[PDB]
Amino acid sequence: SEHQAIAKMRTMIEGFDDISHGGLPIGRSTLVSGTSGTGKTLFSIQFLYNGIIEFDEPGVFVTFEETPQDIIKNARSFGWDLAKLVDEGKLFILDASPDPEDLSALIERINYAIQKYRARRVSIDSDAPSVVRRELFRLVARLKQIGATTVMTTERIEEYGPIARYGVEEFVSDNVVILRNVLEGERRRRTLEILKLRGTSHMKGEYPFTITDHGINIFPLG
Amino acid sequence: AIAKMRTMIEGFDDISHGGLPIGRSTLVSGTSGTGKTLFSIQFLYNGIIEFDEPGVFVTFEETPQDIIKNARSFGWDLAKLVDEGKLFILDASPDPEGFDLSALIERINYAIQKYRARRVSIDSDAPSVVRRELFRLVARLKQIGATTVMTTERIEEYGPIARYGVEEFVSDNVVILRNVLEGERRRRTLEILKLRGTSHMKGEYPFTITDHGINIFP
Amino acid sequence: AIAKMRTMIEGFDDISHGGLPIGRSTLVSGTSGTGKTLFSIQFLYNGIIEFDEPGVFVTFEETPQDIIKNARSFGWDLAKLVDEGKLFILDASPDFDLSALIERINYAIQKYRARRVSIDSDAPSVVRRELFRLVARLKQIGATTVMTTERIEEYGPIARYGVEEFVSDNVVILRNVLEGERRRRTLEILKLRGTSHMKGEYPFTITDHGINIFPL
Amino acid sequence: HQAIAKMRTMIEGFDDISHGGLPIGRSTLVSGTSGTGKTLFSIQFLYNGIIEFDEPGVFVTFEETPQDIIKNARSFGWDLAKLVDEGKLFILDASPDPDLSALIERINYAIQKYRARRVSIDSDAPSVVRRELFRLVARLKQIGATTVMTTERIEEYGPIARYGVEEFVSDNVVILRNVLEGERRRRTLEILKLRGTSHMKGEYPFTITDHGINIFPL
Amino acid sequence: QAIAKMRTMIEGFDDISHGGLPIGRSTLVSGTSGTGKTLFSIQFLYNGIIEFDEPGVFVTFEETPQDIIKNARSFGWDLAKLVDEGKLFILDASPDPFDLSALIERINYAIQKYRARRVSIDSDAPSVVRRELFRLVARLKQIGATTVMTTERIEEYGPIARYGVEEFVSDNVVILRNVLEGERRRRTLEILKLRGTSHMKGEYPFTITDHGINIFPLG
Amino acid sequence: EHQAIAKMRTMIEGFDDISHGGLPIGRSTLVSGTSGTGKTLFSIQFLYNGIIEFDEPGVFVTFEETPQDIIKNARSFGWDLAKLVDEGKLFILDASPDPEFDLSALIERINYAIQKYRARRVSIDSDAPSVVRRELFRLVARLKQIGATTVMTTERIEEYGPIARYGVEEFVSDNVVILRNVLEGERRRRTLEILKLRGTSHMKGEYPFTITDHGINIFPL
Ligand SMILES: Nc1ncnc2c1ncn2[C@@H]1O[C@H](COP(=O)(O)OP(=O)(O)OP(O)(O)=S)[C@@H](O)[C@H]1O
Ligand SMILES: Nc1ncnc2c1ncn2[C@@H]1O[C@H](COP(=O)(O)OP(=O)(O)OP(O)(O)=S)[C@@H](O)[C@H]1O
Ligand SMILES: Nc1ncnc2c1ncn2[C@@H]1O[C@H](COP(=O)(O)OP(=O)(O)OP(O)(O)=S)[C@@H](O)[C@H]1O
Ligand SMILES: Nc1ncnc2c1ncn2[C@@H]1O[C@H](COP(=O)(O)OP(=O)(O)OP(O)(O)=S)[C@@H](O)[C@H]1O
Ligand SMILES: Nc1ncnc2c1ncn2[C@@H]1O[C@H](COP(=O)(O)OP(=O)(O)OP(O)(O)=S)[C@@H](O)[C@H]1O
Ligand SMILES: Nc1ncnc2c1ncn2[C@@H]1O[C@H](COP(=O)(O)OP(=O)(O)OP(O)(O)=S)[C@@H](O)[C@H]1O
Ligand SMILES: [Cl-]
Ligand SMILES: [Cl-]
Ligand SMILES: [Cl-]
Ligand SMILES: [Cl-]
Ligand SMILES: [Cl-]
Ligand SMILES: [Cl-]
Ligand SMILES: [Mg+2]
Ligand SMILES: [Mg+2]
Ligand SMILES: [Mg+2]
Ligand SMILES: [Mg+2]
Ligand SMILES: [Mg+2]
Ligand SMILES: [Mg+2]
Repeated sequence: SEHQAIAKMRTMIEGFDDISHGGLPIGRSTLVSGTSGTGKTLFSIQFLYNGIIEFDEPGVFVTFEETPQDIIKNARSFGWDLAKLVDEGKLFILDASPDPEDLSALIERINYAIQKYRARRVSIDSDAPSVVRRELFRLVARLKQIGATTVMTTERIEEYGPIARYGVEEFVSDNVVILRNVLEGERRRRTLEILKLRGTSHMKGEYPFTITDHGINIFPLG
Repeated sequence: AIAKMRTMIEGFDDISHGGLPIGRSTLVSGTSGTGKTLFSIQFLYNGIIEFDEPGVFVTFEETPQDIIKNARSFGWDLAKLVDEGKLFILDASPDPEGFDLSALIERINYAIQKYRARRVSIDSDAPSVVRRELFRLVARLKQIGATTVMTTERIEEYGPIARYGVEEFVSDNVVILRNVLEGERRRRTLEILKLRGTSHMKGEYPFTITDHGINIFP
Repeated sequence: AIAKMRTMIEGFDDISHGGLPIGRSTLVSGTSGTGKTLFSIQFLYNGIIEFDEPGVFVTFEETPQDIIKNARSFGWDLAKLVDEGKLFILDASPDFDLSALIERINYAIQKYRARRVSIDSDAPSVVRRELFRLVARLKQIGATTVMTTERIEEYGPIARYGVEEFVSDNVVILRNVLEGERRRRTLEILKLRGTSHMKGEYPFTITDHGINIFPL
Repeated sequence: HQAIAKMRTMIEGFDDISHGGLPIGRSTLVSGTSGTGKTLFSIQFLYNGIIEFDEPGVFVTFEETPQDIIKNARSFGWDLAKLVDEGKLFILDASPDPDLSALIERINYAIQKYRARRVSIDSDAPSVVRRELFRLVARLKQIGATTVMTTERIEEYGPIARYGVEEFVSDNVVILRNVLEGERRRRTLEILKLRGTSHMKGEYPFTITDHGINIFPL
Repeated sequence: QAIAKMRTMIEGFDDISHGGLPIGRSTLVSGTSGTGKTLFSIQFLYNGIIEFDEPGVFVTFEETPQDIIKNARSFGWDLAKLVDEGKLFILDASPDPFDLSALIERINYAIQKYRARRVSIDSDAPSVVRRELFRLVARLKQIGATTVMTTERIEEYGPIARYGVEEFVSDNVVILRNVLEGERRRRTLEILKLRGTSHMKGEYPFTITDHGINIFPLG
Repeated sequence: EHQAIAKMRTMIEGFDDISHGGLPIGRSTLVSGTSGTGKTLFSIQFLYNGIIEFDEPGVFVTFEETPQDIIKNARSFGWDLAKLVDEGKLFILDASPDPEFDLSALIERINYAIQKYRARRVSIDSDAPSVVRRELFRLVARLKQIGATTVMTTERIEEYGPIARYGVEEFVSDNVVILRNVLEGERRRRTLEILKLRGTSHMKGEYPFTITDHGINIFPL
């Protein structure tokens, strides 16, 4: 797949690089939306982990809720030692999680981390729609200027309803991935869809995946 | 990887691949009469009986006397467990005559140390406020090291996980109890929707409530 | 294991495995004309006639006179029970208001030595708060209470404000379901805290003798 | 066993469905979507009282003018103008020019003036609508009027009326439907509720023809 | 002395309505986008002029007269000629790229000026909308106009019009639908209600042709 | 004039058949769709074909995507827009947000570009409904005065719900096209529908299409 306009970097997540016809568009952001426990955080961690392990590309993980400590503990579920990557300066977890007890400043923290750690991959996890739209638009634009390739996760509450919470997120993003966890006849089945990738082709519709001891495994069928 | 403690609730430790994640909170959501209080009581009762692990039950609606009375239908002598100092029922109900999260936490905390409890149950208007408040309760409980069941309400069997559409997102673990109409009959089911950082069986599993509490069939 | 009082409403004590738990409140919710008031009235009437248990009926909209006139069609003479001091109808109907209501209810309960209470018919937090306090106080008093509420759909929320079923000990749902062009009445005990009951919907009719439920 | 007395509408089929007609001294809510026959039912009620039983009636209108009411009733061969001339029908015009306490006095005055037994009324907090409609029902009750009051609704199988409260404050509720299925319309009438008395249940098909409403109980 | 009807001469419609539109009254014609509302209102005036020499007033609130005229040439109708002959007046109430009373006075003036028998009107609180519409309807009735007034709706099988009140202050209601099923569109017309008179019930299929609306028998 | 409205060919395969000749001249066509339905692609292909096939210059007005991304992404369809910009055949007007709105002023700037580049085709890409309606009405009217033939895209959130976002856009527009991206049985199917063209005829309902290395391809029948 060399005849496409947009250079892509490989997630090395089994099956995803096939669905995306080469990986995530470089220097752009990809929205990854899903209901609770669909694998958003896992996808964003796996993106960073693979970048470090496979290509020695440093990553920055920005967390807004889960603590770094819990992110690290949970990744051990997959045999990933993120503490060691942090110790080696290859992974930086930026803690923006609220005190257990603005955006401008946040963006500067991110930029600082990206420069300090030489980061090539970024993951960001995770009331007026128009305000959300402009703020997200601003975040996306700043990351692009910096040159980062970014996964940003968002929540949604229905498997076949709005893409994210505010009805605007999918429109200001260059790339949109939807993780679903569909309940039918009392069974759950996980799927991944690439809804859009601006300027390039991709496989369409839903593709099954599982979450196992090895992380996400996606199965393309086309 | 995260360790789990056995609930000894029949069938549940299979569905959860070992029980509830230790040192974390598990959200248990369901419409009215789905078995939420029962699940949270059975969690502490089995902790005491099977493992000599004391428990703290935090009630916001039902009086301790009613919690005790309602458990007799299952042959659980909760009055005896309270008399022995193995179960503490913390009453946080608003007295019909005459909210601060930080006070509750300290009371829970001292109860935990006083009774040397390993297991806690908590039973049970801006979504953004709810989200932040729940996030703080979960964090503070985690800081104490308590393994906690916390129940919440929902109003549809196949709609939102909880009431404000945010509860499942700040919870580490989520269990849904349903009570579904099948023709004119009801069918109860239990689902483990998610457990962060660990594995579990997927989808719904039928259960019944009997004289011995919750009985699940994987 | 918990003591129940018999409603003597045909079929209902079978569905509730012996009647309504004594000293607790039971929510009875339904759309319009589902039989809520009838259930409430029958609960008190049977208590008086069969068990000499006095009752207090609390009405918020229907006048005492219409309550009495409507019951008359079931052959139930409520005016006579009121005359004998076995029934008190408390008129709360229009031209903490709650605390004033509670005190009035308490007084009637003490005065008439009532064992049974029926209460016939905005922000969720406020509703939940007020209702919880009403229920808690009746419990302290030791009343066994039927509390009716409205709902607007047969298979939607239990009651109007989405909280009523969560603060009640017991929940009964009266439905009047349209199937094709025919109506079918059903009763369901959704929940009885601390005890067993039959599950799901059971058909009933309303006749000259009141509610008649068939649980088999 | 003392029955609720009823007065016959002589609307064909309806006195079978209602087991004798409308409850005397009370108000019956007649609700439906646009063009379901609400006004027709309310007029046929008054017209039949006058012609069959020599019971005069008051028609209270809030939007259609008297002249249009009269004009439209000509469709069915009824001469309302003549009945107004004879003092047997009074159309009370409460329609706006291109409050409730005042209206009630107006209606009471008209009832007393014309020996009227039958009244038809044709036709934003839900809480205030509820309390206001309640008062209207109550004062009509004291006068001893037997009243048809129409309301609008916007869905064939949605709320009984517009504000989700009107059915709960009415003693009696009739629903007129105009159901669209597979490009064809079907008129049905349902008596949902009559407090204190019996009635047939569910929907009964009807047509509107040159003779007004014809209901088919079989 | 039941209410009489004026023929629309719209193929199929006068059968459905058992004679046409009730004279001296207003008929609501509601529909989703591109359902044929303007076409119906224009064809009503056009046929009145061509068949009965009854002059018409068309009141436009968005579309310019120029575009109304231009679009009607799709059907082989020369509205510019009819305006020039004084048979039709297109009253421009469209805004430059609200007082209902003033509008009503302009419509009355036009009806008197052109001796019009036929009028088409194309096209925040419901209580306000209800009151204003009722006023407009009442005033057109006192004038003696037979009126078609179009309204928008956003669902094919949802409310009649946008505010949930328009169908209740209208004497007459026609619904145009453009139903999408299995990737194909089907146009239908329904007479929902005609106060004080009879009409056929349910949906009737129609097409928009080079010569305007054609309505066919059920099915 | 005395003729029914004339149309300009889009040369988008299959579309000029569906529209019986192309887009109505001197008017605006709304093109609405959920995310990634091909709205920007449709609006670019309209300008691109105008330039290449008829030497009709074009103005593209972008409200969020930067000109440089518009140009970069169009390379996916084999089009060199930078070359067209260099030759003065295409002008991309950047109305996108400074990362850290007066439609009347914007309209005048669109007019400058239209007059400067002698453009015949315009594409515009892409919360009180009364306010939306009035502003959209004024934009449509001013474009019609200028005489431009315009594609304007809008967003929608459901495949079979509202045409656009505010329930008014499809009513003030002369022409409406809906792009859908329907998910059934885990597969997506793209369709195009011409819902309405005031004053002229068109085929009805949905027609399937794909996006290829040569742009939009609407299947026959
Ligand atoms: N070793 C494992 N084997 C199988 N499944 C696992 C394993 N570890 C974790 N999981 C699953 O992965 C899910 C967690 O995925 P996450 O990426 O944390 O979800 P999420 O979409 O970020 O959800 P939130 O943030 O809690 S709403 C758990 O709910 C389990 O189903
Ligand atoms: N060479 C290609 N072959 C096949 N599909 C392609 C190709 N290039 C792009 N696409 C598709 O075109 C889509 C982008 O189309 P656009 O016109 O940008 O959609 P859009 O409706 O404008 O979406 P927005 O503005 O991001 S909401 C991508 O999501 C791909 O699916
Ligand atoms: N001995 C028993 N046998 C069978 N079912 C029982 C028995 N005891 C209780 N139950 C059932 O258990 C239900 C009570 O379960 P709970 O755990 O109190 O429900 P809950 O979900 O907490 O409901 P709330 O708090 O009132 S909304 C009752 O409604 C009965 O159906
Ligand atoms: N003698 C009777 N025989 C048969 N059915 C009767 C008789 N009396 C009343 N009914 C029925 O009982 C219904 C009234 O039941 P209620 O208990 O008053 O209803 P409800 O749920 O309280 O309704 P509200 O308060 O008006 S919303 C009537 O609508 C009839 O269908
Ligand atoms: N002679 C007739 N033959 C058959 N149907 C008729 C005849 N006269 C009137 N109708 C029908 O009766 C309907 C009018 O009934 P109404 O009682 O005015 O309805 P409505 O429910 O009061 O509607 P509103 O007030 O306009 S919302 C018309 O729409 C016709 O369908
Ligand atoms: N010659 C023609 N042959 C066939 N159909 C035509 C012809 N001319 C126009 N049409 C159709 O008529 C429709 C326009 O009808 P209108 O009366 O303008 O609809 P409308 O309901 O008023 O839409 P608005 O006002 O834009 S929401 C177009 O969308 C075409 O489908
Ligand atoms: Cl899985
Ligand atoms: Cl059970
Ligand atoms: Cl019955
Ligand atoms: Cl009919
Ligand atoms: Cl057609
Ligand atoms: Cl495609
Ligand atoms: Mg996560
Ligand atoms: Mg409980
Ligand atoms: Mg009642
Ligand atoms: Mg009427
Ligand atoms: Mg139009
Ligand atoms: Mg775009």
